[PDB]
Amino acid sequence: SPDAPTCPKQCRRTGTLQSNFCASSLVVTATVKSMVREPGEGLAVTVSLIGAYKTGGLDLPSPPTGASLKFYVPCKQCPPMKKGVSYLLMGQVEENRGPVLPPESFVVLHRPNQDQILTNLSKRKCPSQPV
Repeated sequence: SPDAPTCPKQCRRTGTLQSNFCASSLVVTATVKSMVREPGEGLAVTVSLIGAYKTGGLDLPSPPTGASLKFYVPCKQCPPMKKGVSYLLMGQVEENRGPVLPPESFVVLHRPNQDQILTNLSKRKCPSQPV
């Protein structure tokens, strides 16, 4: 979504896990291999795809998860992450640049409970059905 403005001072997260999973156009789990500086207040995180749940913009290869990516973070301040640790990345995709991880991304360390939840969230439809 190439409608992420200048990096705000906000360095915090909001909403529920379900809320944010259904908001995010990209939902995956990975371990940070490396971190490299990027344009503006940005930072890239190099990862090796530990799991995937929603990838509605990546033409992932024939074999699933077990490939490398660079998540573009336009804010080095937050959401908090670390080199050499495992995380849950809920962000968006750019069908031009690969995965993007804007400041409205839900990032927390990878847990088995969370994994089993997001897997069930991809199986079930997002519970938000209006008229």
